[PDB]
Amino acid sequence: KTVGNPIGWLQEMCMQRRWPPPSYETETEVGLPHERLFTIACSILNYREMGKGKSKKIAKRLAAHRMWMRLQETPIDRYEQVSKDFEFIKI
Amino acid sequence: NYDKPMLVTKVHRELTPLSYMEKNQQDKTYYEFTMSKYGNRIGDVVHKDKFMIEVRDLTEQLTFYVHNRGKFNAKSKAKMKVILIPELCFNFNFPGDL
Amino acid sequence: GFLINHYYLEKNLGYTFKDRRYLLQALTHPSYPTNRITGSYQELEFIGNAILDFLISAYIFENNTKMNPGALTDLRSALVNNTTLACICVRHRLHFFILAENAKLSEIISKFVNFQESQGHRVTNYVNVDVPKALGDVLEALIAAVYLDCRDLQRTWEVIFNLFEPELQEFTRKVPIN
Amino acid sequence: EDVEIKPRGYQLRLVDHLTKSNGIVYLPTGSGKTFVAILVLKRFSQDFDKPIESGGKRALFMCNTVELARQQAMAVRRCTNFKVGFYVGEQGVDDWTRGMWSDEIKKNQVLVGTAQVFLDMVTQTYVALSSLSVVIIDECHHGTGHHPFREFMRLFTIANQTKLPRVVGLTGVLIKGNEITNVATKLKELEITYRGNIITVSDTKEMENVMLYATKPTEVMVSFPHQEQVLTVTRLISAEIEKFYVSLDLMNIGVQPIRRSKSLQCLRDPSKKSFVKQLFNDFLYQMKEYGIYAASIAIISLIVEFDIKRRQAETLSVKLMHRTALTLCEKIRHLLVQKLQDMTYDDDDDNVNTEEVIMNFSTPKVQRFLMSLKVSFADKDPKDICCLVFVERRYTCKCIYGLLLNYIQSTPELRNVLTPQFMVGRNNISPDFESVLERKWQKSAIQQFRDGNANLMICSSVLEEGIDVQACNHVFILDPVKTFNMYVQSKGRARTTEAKFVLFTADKEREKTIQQIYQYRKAHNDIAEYLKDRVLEKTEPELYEIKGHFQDDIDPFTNENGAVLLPNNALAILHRYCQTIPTDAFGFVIPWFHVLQEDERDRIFGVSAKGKHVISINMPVNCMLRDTIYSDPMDNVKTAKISAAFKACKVLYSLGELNERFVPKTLKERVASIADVHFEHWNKYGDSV
Amino acid sequence: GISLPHNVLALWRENPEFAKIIGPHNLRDLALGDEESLVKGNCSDINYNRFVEGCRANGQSFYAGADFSSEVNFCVGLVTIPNKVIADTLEALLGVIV
RNA sequence: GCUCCCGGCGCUUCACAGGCGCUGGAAAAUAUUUUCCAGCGUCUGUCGAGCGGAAGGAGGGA
Repeated sequence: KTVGNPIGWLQEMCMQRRWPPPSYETETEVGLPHERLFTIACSILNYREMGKGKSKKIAKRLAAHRMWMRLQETPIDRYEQVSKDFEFIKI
Repeated sequence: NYDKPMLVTKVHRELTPLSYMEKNQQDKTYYEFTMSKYGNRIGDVVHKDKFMIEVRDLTEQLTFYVHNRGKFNAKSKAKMKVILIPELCFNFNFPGDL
Repeated sequence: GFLINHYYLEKNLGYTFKDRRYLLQALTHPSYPTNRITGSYQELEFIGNAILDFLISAYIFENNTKMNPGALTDLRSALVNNTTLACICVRHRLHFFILAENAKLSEIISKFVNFQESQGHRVTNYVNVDVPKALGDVLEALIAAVYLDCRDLQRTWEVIFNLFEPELQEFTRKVPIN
Repeated sequence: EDVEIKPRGYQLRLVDHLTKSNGIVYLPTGSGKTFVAILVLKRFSQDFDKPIESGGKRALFMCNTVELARQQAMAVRRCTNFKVGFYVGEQGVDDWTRGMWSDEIKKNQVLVGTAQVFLDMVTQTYVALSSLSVVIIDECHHGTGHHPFREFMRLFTIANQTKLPRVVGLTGVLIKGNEITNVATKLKELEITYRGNIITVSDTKEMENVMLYATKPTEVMVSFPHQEQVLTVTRLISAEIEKFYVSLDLMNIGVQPIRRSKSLQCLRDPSKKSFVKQLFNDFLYQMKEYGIYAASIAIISLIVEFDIKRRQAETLSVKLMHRTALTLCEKIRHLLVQKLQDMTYDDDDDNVNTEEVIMNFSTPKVQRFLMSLKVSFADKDPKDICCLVFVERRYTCKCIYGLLLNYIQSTPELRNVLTPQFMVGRNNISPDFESVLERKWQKSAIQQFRDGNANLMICSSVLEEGIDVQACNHVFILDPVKTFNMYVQSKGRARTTEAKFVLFTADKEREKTIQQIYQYRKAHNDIAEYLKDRVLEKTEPELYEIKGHFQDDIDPFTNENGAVLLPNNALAILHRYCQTIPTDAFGFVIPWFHVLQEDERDRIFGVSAKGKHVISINMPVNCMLRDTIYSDPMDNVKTAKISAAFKACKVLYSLGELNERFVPKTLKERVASIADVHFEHWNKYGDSV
Repeated sequence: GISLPHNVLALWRENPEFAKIIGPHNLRDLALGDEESLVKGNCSDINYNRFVEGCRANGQSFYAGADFSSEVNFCVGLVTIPNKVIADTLEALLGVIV
């Protein structure tokens, strides 16, 4: 549901209001090198939202999205079986 | 998953879905067993109060010269009586005896 | 810095060195990577083999005049055998100072020294456990190191006789024939 | 109404074009591509009989892999009257001397072998490029970067220009990777790497004649749903493997060689532990991808592999580590078997129970694959079906092979139609699930598939390239296609009429895989049209661009004898030399490569090495070099390492350790260099040392 | 009521030098449609040319010199019998006459 | 066992290109809009370098 640039909007809502610019902090880098999961934190005055992503890119983006809509809110046991009606679709 | 053709022997007018299985599944009906096994594949059963059928499997061999000697356990072989809902099985117009 | 328990090794060997780099070359296995100031022991062992063989042959020729030349050459081959050198090296605890970085070689040396301790440092029958050539080669290397440091075949002979006295005495009473 | 095959019009046209001017022939894989090679081989056979000393010449057929070399050697042997030789690293070519190479070339008219063998052949002055009438390159798309084909082509820039051989490139696909965009520059670079332009069939009748041996099989898509939820037993096994990794990180095996990253910034775990970690990670991947039954087969494969490694282990600590790994694998297998057995309450008929548990304990990918396999080979003739299954990972081949064995001996209709078989590339996997010390089965998987004993092949990109396989009606690409050449060549594998090409992709990646296939097809069309409209009178690249293509790398070194030391071969030669120096089993130590720090680099090289990387190499203690040869300041680490190896080899040659051919001196040359001074008196008695 | 296509049969029987190279893998190229298998009676020109070219190319691949008779003999009516069976059937005819 | 080669995938760090978001400065127009410039952060793409798993190939050597 993050259709656009959430952190551009985040900086927008912050420093229209003469609020301090959003600070970004890279907290943890966990996992194997081929599956590293990165943790970016965003702090804006007393509010801080967490960002998890497979890359620092998407982690920071999602952290800023959390900051952004938080700024607005607060002003099996079984593999599923497959049907047999499958066909060979031409490509 | 067993797509082999089979032969229908008799149809049971008195029988109908939602009827209790005669052996080992008295608490299990044909209708609910069919759902619990292939509901995502069949969706639903239509014509629920009509008759059903009884089918028997055909041999897959094509050479009948040598005697098929073995301990078949004929009673155990006949134990698995197969009762099928008609509209869930594809029906040929081909006679079975032929 | 390379030489730890220096006095221990010098006391067991029976020689005190004036120039320690010969000892470093003697104890340097080719697999040891961090020694970049002096070559391995193969050069030293090449000379030491001939020196030890000649000295042993000279002693057995001078003293063992009773036995026939066939027994003399059998005794010579037995005294300079790599197995005998390995037992002598283990008995004097010279394997503690070998500079090597091979896991398989270290395990082989440990197994052989355990087996030797099981026999009480006694030369058994030509020994079911493999014998590493490293012990014999390093022993020959320190022999050549003594020779090069002292430049005196008499002192080298004193060292070799001090090392070989039990084996010399035992092998002069019975000849190991295989 | 005849048996012998006559050359076609397009083949004759290609041969006539090749004889006057060199180039690359781009034809679909099959009999035409090798027939044209045989024809151009025959056309350059004027000077085969005459010896080299009398102005004779030879023909060189250099391949990519040993099996393709043997294959083409047998083909040319059985199709031509020439006598051909087979020269690969398995023949022990390294210890071959001057005289017995000379009689070897004297014997055979055509030399067939791998690229590296002929590269070291030429670089050691065993033959000259003037001594080869024509050279044949098949699978020329491999000749990029530092591949031996490109080094062999680089050798052409040093030898005499007026006495160069004829270069011919055989390929079924021109592009190797995914650089499908901007075809023109890629094709120009490929043509510049060799010394000719690409030629292909143009007339409609020519295309139709080509069509008689190639095929465009129908390609179809088999969608299966993709789900993310996982079983609890998978979580338990993952936790067990994580705990075992924690325990193994402090296993404390004996001292091991230091392993580092490819560019030497970052440290590595010891190779022995990395092997175990790789095996368990591969097993985890297969468990996540194919299902619980697949994990049950893969854990048996891991049991066999760990048992083999423990048997081959030499140290007690290594045996203990492998015993712990085997204990984990047995525990995992027991857990998987327990999970499988908690379904038998459904019925008692085991024949259908096996099929039902297989279909219930596999991901929708495997279930759809099995349904497609059943509906495609329901009740057909085993002699009539011949199909390949392509998967990515090596262990996926074995796992799917075992699962397919069980499924085949689980369903009545597929019981007597399909005989599965599998093979993988180098670092072969044990094809046995019981870890028996020795088996009496000797027929190779590819030989069984060729002979018709097995009709179902599960291969991992091995059969995409090189090996000849009879025309296959069905080709199942179970794993997603990754490269353009893989797609093209797997599509060309289904070479029979009306053949079926099957793609297995999940629902969420349907758009992306359709777009990828569309880009592949459009790349093929641009290749065709670029080869179509382009016209050139010179039809050969000029000298200036050929020189500019190769000047980026380090200039090679040649001595007065003509031997050439290729900088890309310098590291191989140096490691070869460090191999013959030790005189003991435990005396092997490879050179220590060290990357100099900023302060060290400044202190050594002044202000002339800012922004550049330098590599210092420490030769082992035994060797004569103890001067810590320093590489020149280069842009990246790989060039620095190559320069360091090159300087080390040059300084070794100046020291006489290379016998004026940049191959390490053997004992015989060392004693021959001393016979004339120490054994001079032997001559009067008719003997030499 | 069914047999191989007429054209390929004519090529197979009327060419002894060409009959030793047709194998099971070559027969896979003969995938005729409904029209060819039902009304036409023989493979089309393109299919015939492709099959002939594949059979010719058999002589240069790894299949050269192979013996495909054991798997393609039944197509043309040939069969291989041991000489012992021939002697034994002569003796069996003698025995029944006796 | 070691070394090398080819390709693809995933992340990390540098350079370039464009967009966005605004702060400030200069200008025009009627607190408002527009134009130019600087700064910060980001979004999209490209070029380098590095890390990691996976596939294939070769060679030397026992």
